[PDB]
Amino acid sequence: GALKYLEELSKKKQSDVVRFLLRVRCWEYRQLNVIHRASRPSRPDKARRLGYKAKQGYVIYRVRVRRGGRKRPVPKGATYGKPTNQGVNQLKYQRSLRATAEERVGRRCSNLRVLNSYWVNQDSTYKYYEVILVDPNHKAIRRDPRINWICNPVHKHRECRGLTSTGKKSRGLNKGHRFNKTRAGRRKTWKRHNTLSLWRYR
Amino acid sequence: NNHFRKHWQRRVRCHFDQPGKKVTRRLARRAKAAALAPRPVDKLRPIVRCPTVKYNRRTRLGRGFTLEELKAAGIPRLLAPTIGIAVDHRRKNLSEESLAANVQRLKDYKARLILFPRKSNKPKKADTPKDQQTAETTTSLRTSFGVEQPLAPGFTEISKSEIPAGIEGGAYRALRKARSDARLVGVREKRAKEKAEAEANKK
Amino acid sequence: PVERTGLIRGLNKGHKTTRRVLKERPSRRKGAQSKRTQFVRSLIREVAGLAPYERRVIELLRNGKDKRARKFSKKKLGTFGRAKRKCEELQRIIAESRRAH
Amino acid sequence: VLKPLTGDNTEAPKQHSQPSRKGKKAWRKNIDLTEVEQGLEELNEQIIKADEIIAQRSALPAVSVRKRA
Amino acid sequence: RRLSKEDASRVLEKTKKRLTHFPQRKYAVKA
Amino acid sequence: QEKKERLLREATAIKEGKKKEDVSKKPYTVKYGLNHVVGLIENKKASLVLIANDVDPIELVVFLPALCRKMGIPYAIIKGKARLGTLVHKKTAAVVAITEVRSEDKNELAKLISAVKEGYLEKVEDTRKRWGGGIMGFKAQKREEKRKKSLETA
RNA sequence: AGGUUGACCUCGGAUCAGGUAGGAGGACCCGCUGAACUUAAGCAUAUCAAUAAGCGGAGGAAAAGAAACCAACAGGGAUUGCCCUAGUAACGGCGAGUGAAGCGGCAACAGCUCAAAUUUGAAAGCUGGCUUCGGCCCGCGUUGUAAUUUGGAGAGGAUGCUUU
RNA sequence: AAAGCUCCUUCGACGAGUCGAGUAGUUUGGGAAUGCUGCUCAAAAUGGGAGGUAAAUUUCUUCUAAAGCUAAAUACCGGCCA
Repeated sequence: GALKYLEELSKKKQSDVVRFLLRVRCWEYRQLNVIHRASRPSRPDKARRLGYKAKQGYVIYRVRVRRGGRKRPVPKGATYGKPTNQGVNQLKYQRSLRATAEERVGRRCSNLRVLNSYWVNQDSTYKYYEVILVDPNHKAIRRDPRINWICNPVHKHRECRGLTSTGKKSRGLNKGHRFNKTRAGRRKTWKRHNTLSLWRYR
Repeated sequence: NNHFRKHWQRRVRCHFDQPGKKVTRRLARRAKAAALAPRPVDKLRPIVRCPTVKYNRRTRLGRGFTLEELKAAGIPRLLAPTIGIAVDHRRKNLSEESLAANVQRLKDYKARLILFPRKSNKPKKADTPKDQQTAETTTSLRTSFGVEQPLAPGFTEISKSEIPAGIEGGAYRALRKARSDARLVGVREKRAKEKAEAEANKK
Repeated sequence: PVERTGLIRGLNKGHKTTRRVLKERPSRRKGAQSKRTQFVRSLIREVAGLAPYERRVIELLRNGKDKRARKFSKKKLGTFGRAKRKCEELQRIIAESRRAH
Repeated sequence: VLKPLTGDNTEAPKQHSQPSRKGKKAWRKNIDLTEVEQGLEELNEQIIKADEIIAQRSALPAVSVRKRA
Repeated sequence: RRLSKEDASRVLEKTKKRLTHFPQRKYAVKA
Repeated sequence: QEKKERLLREATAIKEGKKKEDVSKKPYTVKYGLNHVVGLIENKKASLVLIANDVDPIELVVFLPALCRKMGIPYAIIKGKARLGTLVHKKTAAVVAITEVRSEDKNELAKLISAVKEGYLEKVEDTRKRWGGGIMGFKAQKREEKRKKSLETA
């Protein structure tokens, strides 16, 4: 198969060939819209390993988001309170730009379900992603048992709840001692620890 | 210490539904038993030993039998959950004792198992015939195959002529010597290496 | 496997049980290098070439500054072990570049 | 062979006369590794080096993903 | 907007083979 | 339609009892599909490889000349993935390959392979290691020629 | 006819054929954003609080979930909840205060699917339309749709019985 | 036709701007970095992660990340029926 060669070549992002391809594709994507449709994935091996099939119902959208940190939307940079909360710059959004791109693409295409996404390019100002979406009302999707789980109403807007890969990473849903506070839900674990359990025969 | 410096009143949990929840659990258990009749309501679990030095004196029930245990018992891994045997692909057998105990447990279960045919018209070779399909049965495998000896027998009687001689030097001295060797395993290795290097240099 | 001493303290402590040698689990075969994997990675190395930091390390290794090259590799990759492995790989590359010529 | 028009400088980008070694651009252009790259290329060529014409192949063994019946 | 019964009950070919050759048996355990 | 006719003939053949191999013969076709052709090159079963020059993304085929040189397979870059699709009854085709032909076309296959070997590969051996691009625009070339002529006159 | 005739790629139009999304509700659930009153003599660390308010997204539950785990034992074995661990380890002008996790008992227990392989002796796969309901066409797709494989393995080979 | 069991010379593909490192903000009981995010650098093939004190060397024990599904036990100041 060729996709092993594409994977090993995509690992080499600082080589001359991949650098040239990244530069010309970044220029083309910058000349295109912020959110547009890709006719085919520019990284077919990455799309295939994330779940894209060449089937009627799988759609690829390319998207760019502005990178950097998050500045407070406070008027004139004034935060009215204690000085420990008074910082405005050097503050960071708690989710990924990949997740932001996923939500914007999902809002663009409200009838489809966002399966996954991947990085394709970046520059100083933008990061570029290609997002894989599935059409839940397509008969091929509803008859394929490997993908018809996403037709269920519990999978509406997975990217808006953090049920994608970047959402699970940002929520820290990993087994271990390093993820004690967040492996089952941070607020749920906090509520379980902060609840007061009074029994009958106490 | 009393931790009531937060808004604790909106997360007070009262348990007035304890008997109602017990009744609901009993209803669910009886419904599951009726749906699973004549099979037992629960699956067979192996005998495992608890981790750490605090609990390794006690044995309990495990999650499922290992693939090597099923192979040595002759029960295929695709058949065991269909005849009511829990399978665990993570657990490994590092000693022969647990392997032998679980293999004997599986052989006892297979000897006491009645297998009704898929079609009553065509009884297969593994399927149990109707002549001994009728016997006194059990519904709780946790009770019928339980942990018979969780702990070792704490009292044992031996005749006076078989009293052990004992560790030479004393048990306390043996423990102190073992601790000393564990603390000095490295320094002795350095001094042996240094003596060997000095002998090699002096030829 | 060495039999345990039957004590709670010292070397080889623990309860005496007869040990078993297990057949090796297939999940532990990760990291083992395959023939097709070697072929694909070598061909991709031929097609792609060197990275700029690899070229800098190769220049330093030709000049003989091994300690400087390892410091640069640590500053570039992040850890001492990765720096050491990358430096050994580039030593292998230079050695087979000059040796068979 | 149909060849397109080609510019004047047809080799890899190089500024070997420059002494600066700071940055990725300097590492690409100022560093001279032509001897090493030619050694790799010549080693690779040395490794590479009717029915007979059809079945004529190189000396390298075939690479298979799996044992296929 | 719910899935059809047949679409929800479609299974893969390997799952069909596994269910065909190893279904949930009816059994009992002697006391 | 040909496959349908063959399937009805084989169904008839197994109806009166003879195997499908008695009625149907060994098929010789052009091998297509990128993964299939890559596997054939790796197993050294492909006799000739024809790559399309206009495949995007180009990482799909950028390693194919190097792989063909490493296995010693005769390869040739040709114009038109649509032209290869016309061969393989598809809209496009990234790469096609000939492994075996019929006995009457062994001489033609050998002459085509030799024609490729001394007509394309020997001419592109030097050019394949050479960087492309670097061409200036029309006005840039005119300004450069004017400046060079002024410097030569001065 | 070749200044012609077409095949692809990309981007569009249509009150085209068929569909989908919005709003409500939001007790509980999944995230983002995010205070201050208050408590520490006052107070910028801290506390309140990873809370209130604000924003986005679901269901009858949601979420999590079949180890890149815990452990250091004679080893346990997906997730979740209760009891205990334990007001403990630990953090903190080490002040006010804050504060888990492993093991153990129980409730309930259920496992799996892709990518990385050439079906290559036959894209065997699928949407849509017309059906006389036998099928036939327009297409998707080889830049990969079926079968096979998922680490517990598997692929190939041997082997003799079982299985539907 | 598919399916399981037993043995084996050999083969045995396993997810990249990702892991990881530095820095900044935030957070945690996590303390010479517990988690997340931004920027910069940027991997490997018995490799990688972890083993609660930073670092080198030699070992050991565990799993196999960067793809995905899945009922039950659990919550419930909303709705409906008691």
